[PDB]
Amino acid sequence: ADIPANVDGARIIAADKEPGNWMSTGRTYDEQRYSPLKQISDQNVGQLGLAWSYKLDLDRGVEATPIVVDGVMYTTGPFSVVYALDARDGRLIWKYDPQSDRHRAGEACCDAVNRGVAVWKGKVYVGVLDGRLEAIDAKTGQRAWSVDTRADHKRSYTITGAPRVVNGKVVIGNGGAEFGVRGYVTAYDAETGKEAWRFYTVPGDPKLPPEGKGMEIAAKTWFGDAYVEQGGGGTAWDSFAYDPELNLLYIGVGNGSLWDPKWRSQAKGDNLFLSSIVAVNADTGEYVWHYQTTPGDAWDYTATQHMILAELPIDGKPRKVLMQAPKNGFFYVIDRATGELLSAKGIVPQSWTKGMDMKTGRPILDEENAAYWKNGKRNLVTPAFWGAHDWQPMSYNPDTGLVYIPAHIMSAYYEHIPEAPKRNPFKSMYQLGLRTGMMPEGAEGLLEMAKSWSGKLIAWDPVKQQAAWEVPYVTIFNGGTLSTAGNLVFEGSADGRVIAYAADTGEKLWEQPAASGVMAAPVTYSVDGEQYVTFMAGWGGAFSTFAGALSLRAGVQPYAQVLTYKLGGTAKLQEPAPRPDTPKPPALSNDTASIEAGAKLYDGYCSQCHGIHAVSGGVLPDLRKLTPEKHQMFLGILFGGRVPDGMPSFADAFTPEQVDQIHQYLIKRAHDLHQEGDTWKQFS
Ligand code: HEC
Ligand SMILES: O=C(O)c1cc(C(=O)O)c2c(n1)C(=O)C(=O)c1cc(C(=O)O)[nH]c1-2
Ligand SMILES: [Ca+2]
Repeated sequence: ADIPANVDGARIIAADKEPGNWMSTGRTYDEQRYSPLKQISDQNVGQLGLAWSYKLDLDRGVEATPIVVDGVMYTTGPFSVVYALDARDGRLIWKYDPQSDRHRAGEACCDAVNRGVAVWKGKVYVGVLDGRLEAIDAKTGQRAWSVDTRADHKRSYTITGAPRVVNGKVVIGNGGAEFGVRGYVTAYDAETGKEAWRFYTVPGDPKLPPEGKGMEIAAKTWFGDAYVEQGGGGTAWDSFAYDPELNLLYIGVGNGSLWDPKWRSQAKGDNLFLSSIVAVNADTGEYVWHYQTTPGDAWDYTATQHMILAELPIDGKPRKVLMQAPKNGFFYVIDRATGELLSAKGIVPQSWTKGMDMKTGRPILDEENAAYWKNGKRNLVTPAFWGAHDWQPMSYNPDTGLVYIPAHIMSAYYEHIPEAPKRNPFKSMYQLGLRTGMMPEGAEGLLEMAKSWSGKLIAWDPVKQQAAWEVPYVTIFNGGTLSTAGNLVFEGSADGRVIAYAADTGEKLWEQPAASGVMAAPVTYSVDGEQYVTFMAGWGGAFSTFAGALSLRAGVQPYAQVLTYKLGGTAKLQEPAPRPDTPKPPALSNDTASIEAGAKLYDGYCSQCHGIHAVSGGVLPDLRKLTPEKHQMFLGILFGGRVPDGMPSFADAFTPEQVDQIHQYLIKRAHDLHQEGDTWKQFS
């Protein structure tokens, strides 16, 4: 047998000769996520059945796109643990736990997720939460090399996305724009992990001369130097695409840090390359072209979203394009060689813009509704921080010419803080520089707000700039898609199931429960001529952690496991045990001032993980259902006693009295829970 995971440039480029394999996160460099396999089709997909499953170690967000090469599957679970499984029956071959430094677990904004690995010449590459990029021997399961990609240990840098390997170089970015960091993309040698090059996405100290054409161009679009301490943002924490013929690596750049443009860049400048699509030479990393989807990004509008390279008929002529549906709500068709904007259309309502100006390729700002930094109001904006589309991958099907997008219809308030926020030294707290996500505390209000949020699979036609068909979901954060030559599109839903639709009409043809929400993109491969289809299930991520209450509309519990199906499968689906009863809360406090003080601390230090207003999404602990014993050791826990479980220490940020204030607030919220509880039952 050949070396396991023996993938190289030519093998990926020639992926169609091996449709039974999935050797790059998006199967191919164009990341179309379209499988030529058709044993399973719109004619028999109804016979599909679970073949095997594997239980992952932690029940938190599962966002991994499995990689399959010659009988072996390489996937991941929470905290970047890498698994190698026999693709035929799910037998565990080896398990590599990089042991992501839990002391830095709170540096992750959106749950301890990982979107998968990459392979190359017998090695598996994984981006570890704590910021390390590591190579793993495909055969032994032992570490080959490891490098700390963090350019500054004082900044909250993390890695959640899947790396891509180009010309023997492992490409990876990082996350952290919610805490305040300067974004960048690094390329390391696949063999030694020796840094090949590094492309920063936003300028640094404006005093120093710009380094590289990219920065000479970007530096002009920023004013003042307050963004240097803030970080600037522009992290490339997710998607990447690559065109061999043009030798261009396509980088998806994220949002600005801080979010507020007035505090970040004197409310002036486009702030390149924030919320932009950037192309650079795969071998040198030098700038070639770019397209900014959201100039002066002020609403957390990243452009790290999935980019698909394809060829389409535009104006009667074949055009090699790049397609993307970033957070701002536009679907872009761009010439992947020159950066020319070929077309742009909203796939969802957008309150921030009055539409695109095709003469310049720049969107017109709707100040009255979105310029919260200039107007005086708290604007309800849509899309909001989770966009019209987030990380969940989309896919392209050449037999229909449609792009299947897991879209969102959500909104939130964006309010400007009058005084210039001052950077905080604590590394585990959001630092957005503005007020957002405000919502009712009462259950009635939350439910009402949740009804304004919804999701939907959009089968978009990039040429017509129109939706061919659409399928609605009760909430957001539904799974990524997968297209196949069998007139099928697969997708997992937030509400708990795995589905198969007819690619051309959207008719639901197959469906099974998944035991938990399915956010990861589905994958398909073959072994001994038999086609398999696998989903990575596990509710979690940013949605169900931060907006705990709203996400309850999904009615699913966390339960991370690999689920793979095949024609005839009869294996049984394992399900999570019932949620335990909630112990009764301790006596409520008469110190409202203390309660109030605690509420403000909680909002700034605990919401991203335990839920806004203490209402958890059920993935991470709900602080209103603490047992009497946990209440007894509340100080010890807050001060590091639970670090091994990802519960950061707050010993460096709070005084004991402050900890007690939060405690009193949580106990008060626990009593509110009691008053309600039925109102909560009607979320699902
Ligand atoms: C994400 C980085 C977190 C932030 C921010 C806060 N907490 Fe947390 N907390 C987190 C995890 C992953 C866990 C436990 C996971 C497991 O399975 O063990 C916890 C746990 C707690 C607990 C104990 C709950 C229980 O055992 O029932 C408490 C009391 C707690 N956390 C409090 C707390 C407070 C007050 C926070 C804001 C200052 C806070 N947490 C933030 C993850 C994260
Ligand atoms: O600003 C950043 O650096 C950054 C990083 C990440 C991450 O690494 O997961 C997310 C986001 N932003 C983000 O804006 C977002 O909506 C998001 C959702 C998720 C998820 O896993 O569901 N991650 C992230
Ligand atoms: Ca962000």
